[PDB]
Amino acid sequence: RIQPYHEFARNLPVPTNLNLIHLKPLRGTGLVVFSPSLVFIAVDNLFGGDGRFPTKVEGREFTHTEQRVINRMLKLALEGYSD
Amino acid sequence: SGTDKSVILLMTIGEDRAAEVFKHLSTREVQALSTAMANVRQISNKQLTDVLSEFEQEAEQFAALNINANEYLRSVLVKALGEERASSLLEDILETSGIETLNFMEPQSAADLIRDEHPQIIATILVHLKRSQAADILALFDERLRHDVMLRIATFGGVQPAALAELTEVLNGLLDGQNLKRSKMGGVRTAAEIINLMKTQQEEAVITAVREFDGELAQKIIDEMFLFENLVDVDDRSIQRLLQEVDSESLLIALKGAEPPLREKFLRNMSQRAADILRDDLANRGPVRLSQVENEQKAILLIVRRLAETGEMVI
Amino acid sequence: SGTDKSVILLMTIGEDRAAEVFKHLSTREVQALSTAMANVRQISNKQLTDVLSEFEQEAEQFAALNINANEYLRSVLVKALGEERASSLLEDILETSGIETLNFMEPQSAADLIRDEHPQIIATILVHLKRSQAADILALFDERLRHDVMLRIATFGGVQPAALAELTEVLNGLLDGQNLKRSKMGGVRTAAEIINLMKTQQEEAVITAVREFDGELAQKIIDEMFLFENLVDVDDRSIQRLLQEVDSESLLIALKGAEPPLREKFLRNMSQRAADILRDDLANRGPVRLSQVENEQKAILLIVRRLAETGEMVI
Amino acid sequence: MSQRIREMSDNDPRVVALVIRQWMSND
Repeated sequence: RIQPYHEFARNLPVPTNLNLIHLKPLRGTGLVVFSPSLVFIAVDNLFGGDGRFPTKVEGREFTHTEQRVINRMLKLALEGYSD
Repeated sequence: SGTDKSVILLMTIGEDRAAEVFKHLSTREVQALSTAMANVRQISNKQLTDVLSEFEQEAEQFAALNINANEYLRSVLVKALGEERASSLLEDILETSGIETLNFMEPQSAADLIRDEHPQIIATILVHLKRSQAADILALFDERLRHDVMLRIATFGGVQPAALAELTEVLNGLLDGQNLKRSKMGGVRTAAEIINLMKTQQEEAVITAVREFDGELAQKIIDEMFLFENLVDVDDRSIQRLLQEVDSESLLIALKGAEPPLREKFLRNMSQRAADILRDDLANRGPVRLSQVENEQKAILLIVRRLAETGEMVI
Repeated sequence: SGTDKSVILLMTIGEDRAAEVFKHLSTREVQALSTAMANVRQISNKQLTDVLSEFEQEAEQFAALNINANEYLRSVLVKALGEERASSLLEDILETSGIETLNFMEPQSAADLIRDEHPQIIATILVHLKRSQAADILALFDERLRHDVMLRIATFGGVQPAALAELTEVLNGLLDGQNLKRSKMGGVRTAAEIINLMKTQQEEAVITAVREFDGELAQKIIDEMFLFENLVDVDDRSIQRLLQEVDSESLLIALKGAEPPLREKFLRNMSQRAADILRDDLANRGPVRLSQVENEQKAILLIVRRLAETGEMVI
Repeated sequence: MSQRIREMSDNDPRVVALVIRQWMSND
């Protein structure tokens, strides 16, 4: 998709996990967007949840454990995209 | 090695003896010995004899006349400085993983701490926590969160070791200055003691204000202020008036549940024939449940309060 | 060599003795000895005598009084720290080819892993896997894939060694961080224990929500919460009410299947003549199948729940 | 296998536990 920055911003659910990355040697700052649903699914899977229970809307800041889950996903995503 | 000698000793003393010894050993030592035991294939006669000789030589030294240090210390402290000081000193003497640390914390604080987490994480922590502590924590949660946690616990399938380690590290990071958490100083009972030390007019004001507030703890303090065992310090005429105002069966049950000094005081306050009949009925009857005795004592204390308010009894 | 001496010993001890020894030897050792045995053509008297002398000299040293390490360790750990801690420690002590590694994995994970493969490869792996593990894996597959695998297994003609090696290498490559796979922490039973520790009003809310959800595990927890063996901790009046509300035959069967303490408690709660008749009927009858006893106990527990809900019984 | 085995079996389990702990520490 090609669109102005504001159009992309307005479609992002609040709150959302936004990670800043740099594609060296090119100048700028890239973004990796993870939806809260994906983070909740990953947390549920990593802690033995079977996924039967539907996710509930929270609109809350991610916990530090969820932050570490997001970082674990982010490292693999970064390696994959770099490759 | 010493571990191998201990393993041989445990094998050769019998299953019951080794099981009894493991009850006196820590988890790490039991695990290490069991791991060593499962790898044992042969124990030669020379090794067996050397192990027996070394164990007997060690036991000749001790021969330590092992004493239950906790129980003996508790009894000594109780008989020396009363129950309160003994319990305080034991608590001082008695006083880790993040989950284990949370088990050593106050229910509301831990509940609010894990409340800011994913419900599956909450359920996993509660499963890893103590059952009583988890039940206390869950009682403080909202209905929706409580139901979600109960549903998740009913479908718990285990957690990866890496996720467990990360959760433990996060819980350790979230810890605060929990050293010497909480403190047993007083409250309610101390308030009742202070009220008992304040004037008659002041205790009138006290009845007034306590009735005025929540009312529930007011009645709790009504019960708390003065006890049945304190009847021994009352004058004889008041005890006789209580005998007049108390049914024979209730008085008999209360004396059965009370101490011999109070029972003898009540019997002295009674007439000779009535006291003899009461003693005969006590002997011919059987044991009474604690709840019934407590209820009869509560009724007798209500009668005591009624008589004291009217001025017929001095407390 | 020592292998030749062992082969001579096995030949000269008899077929039964050598077979018993092979039961205590690993697969590699048995294979090596059998390969050496088949190439034996002559065993001279001098060689036989030297082998006998060397074996007797070795057996003089041990003479090790061999003990069943696994069984003895299990018994010691059980009698020391209960069944749960003993089982956990045994699992810790107990804890390879790609196919062998897959046999040590969870059914769904292995099923989804091999699902992304050619059906003939799936059938070959399942044949090489354990029968129980393969059956668990096949139950999770779709109907079409399951039928195709069953058809292919019925016409399996063997695989080339090179193809087997390549399949094993691919399976090894596909492996993930499977170390310490899965973990036994709790669930359902732990949820029931937590519910039992939550208030009466809270357990009312619990009945509500559990009925509200799937309903099936709700009834499973209904059964799980409180057990028949827990009737020993109930007061005598409730036991007598249960006797009133339970048929004589069902009570007799349940007491037969229960522990002597619970049986004696029930007999004490019964009248003397009725208890004597119950004992006489128990003695004069014969063994009862476990299923019938369990069904009668389930009926008695349903009666217990009915009485407790009405308030006639306190649990 | 004299009466020494029986005497050791009759010893207090706490003594055996202390001896085992001492041996493990000396390891």
